[PDB]
Amino acid sequence: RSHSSPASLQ
Amino acid sequence: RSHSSPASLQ
Amino acid sequence: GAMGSMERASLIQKAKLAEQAERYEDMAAFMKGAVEKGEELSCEERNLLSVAYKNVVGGQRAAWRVLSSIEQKSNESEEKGPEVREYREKVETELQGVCDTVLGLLDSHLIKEAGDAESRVFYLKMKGDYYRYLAEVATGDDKKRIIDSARSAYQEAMDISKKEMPPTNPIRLGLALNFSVFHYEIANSPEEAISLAKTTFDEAMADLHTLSEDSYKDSTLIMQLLRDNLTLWT
Amino acid sequence: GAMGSMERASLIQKAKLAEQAERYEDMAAFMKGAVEKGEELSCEERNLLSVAYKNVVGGQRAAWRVLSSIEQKSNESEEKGPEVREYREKVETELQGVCDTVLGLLDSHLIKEAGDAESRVFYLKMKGDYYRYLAEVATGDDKKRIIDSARSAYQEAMDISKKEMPPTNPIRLGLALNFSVFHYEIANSPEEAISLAKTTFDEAMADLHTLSEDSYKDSTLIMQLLRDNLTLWT
Ligand SMILES: O=C(Nc1ccccc1)OC[C@@]12CCCC[C@H]1NCCC2
Ligand SMILES: O=C(Nc1ccccc1)OC[C@@]12CCCC[C@H]1NCCC2
Ligand SMILES: [Mg+2]
Ligand SMILES: [Mg+2]
Ligand SMILES: [Mg+2]
Ligand SMILES: [Mg+2]
Ligand SMILES: [Mg+2]
Ligand SMILES: [Mg+2]
Repeated sequence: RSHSSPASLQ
Repeated sequence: RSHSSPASLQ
Repeated sequence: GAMGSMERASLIQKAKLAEQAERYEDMAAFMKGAVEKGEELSCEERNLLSVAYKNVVGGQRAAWRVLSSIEQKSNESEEKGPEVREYREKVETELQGVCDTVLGLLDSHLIKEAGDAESRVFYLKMKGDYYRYLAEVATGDDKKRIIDSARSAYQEAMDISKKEMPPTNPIRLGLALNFSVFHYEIANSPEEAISLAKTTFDEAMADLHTLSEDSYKDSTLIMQLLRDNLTLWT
Repeated sequence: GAMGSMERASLIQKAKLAEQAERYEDMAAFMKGAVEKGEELSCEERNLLSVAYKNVVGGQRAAWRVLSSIEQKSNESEEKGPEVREYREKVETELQGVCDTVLGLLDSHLIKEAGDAESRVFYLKMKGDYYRYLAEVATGDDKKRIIDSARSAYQEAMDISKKEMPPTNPIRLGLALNFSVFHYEIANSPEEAISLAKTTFDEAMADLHTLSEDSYKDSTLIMQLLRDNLTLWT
């Protein structure tokens, strides 16, 4: 698969 | 704490 | 909603406690309750909402992949009955229910009240993400429409982010990362995925010089994921 | 029970799938359904039952410890309201409910139908374990009775195991290990814990010579835990 974003974003 | 048994036992 | 009697601030406090305790189903229930109070969410609260549901759906996605793999192997040799399909379907239906819940919160009424770029992009990205998770398990006559719903949400978020946010903004970066994953994994568009990841990375690189040390750390963390995907994809 | 319409064999099959998918709440529900069919459980089925509930209660115990630590710190300095206590109580009540469910299955009617040493000791050990987990969170006027219920179940299991099983039997070893943990962590009897762990370990050592390679691996794995505890405790 592929890497997606972490849930928390600043 | 302390180590206890694994759930599966033969 | 079972959280109707709990104060908004108490729901937020308990969501943070649930996170510390790794009780993500509780965390999601508390954050759903907070959303249902009807007030807009702050940045920190939007992040709590996302952490909670991402962890819940993450466990379901991991389980679905295990079960789907077993099911596909069982069709390659001994007949084992309906149980693998049934249990994969059970997990799938629960996963779809969580995605529908998140999409429902976004539609009633988080997105329509979100006027600032940071909130609106965050929620439209989330909408794309939860349609993407639905697309991962979709197979019937609605799969194309689910894929297009993800694409449309991501595209609206992209259009706003490019106009309103610097290229290093972590929300903008995470959105572009996830839209690139959509292209590669869902839409059978690996070239689009690669091009988006490359352009996103290079435009962010060129804007790092404007950032403080702390912001630099936030942005480069997401940039590394773009690079990790480019390495997998090329 | 919501599993009343599912075949026993299908419940067992789905419990195994749930284990592979790390869906331990599902696994426990499937195994509860299997128990409620009223037939005795095989060795493999008893192990599935234990794995399922041990993982469920394990997540609850870990969460309870996190919350209890936060609660104790909040009483050492700013007042934060009732939320930490409330949420610790919520997790505690759920944990107690799981333990009560397991104890209910043992009492209705697994123990009373268990005639062979391997099954009866396994279930009495489980009874001790789930009373021990209740004792970990107990504070009121019933704590002493909960502790004594754990002790009584462990002692009955010990008495049978010493008469009916070799010292290397993994069930016997795991029981002695857990009873030693009860002594150290619950009953404020560290010397009893140390003595039990030492005698259990040495008597098992002396019986290893009777075992095949595979049985040796099973027994020495539990013996290593006895040793690990002795290192922590001395
Ligand atoms: O993480 C870092 N560096 C760093 C972070 C925090 C503190 C100190 C240094 O940048 C990662 C990336 C973008 C920026 C230049 C380096 C580059 N390397 C390939 C991937 C993207
Ligand atoms: O695990 C092993 N050895 C082993 C296992 C599997 C295959 C090969 C070797 O024994 C652990 C223990 C008991 C038996 C003698 C060694 C001793 N060492 C301290 C702890 C208890
Ligand atoms: Mg065959
Ligand atoms: Mg607004
Ligand atoms: Mg970041
Ligand atoms: Mg003060
Ligand atoms: Mg019998
Ligand atoms: Mg073993």
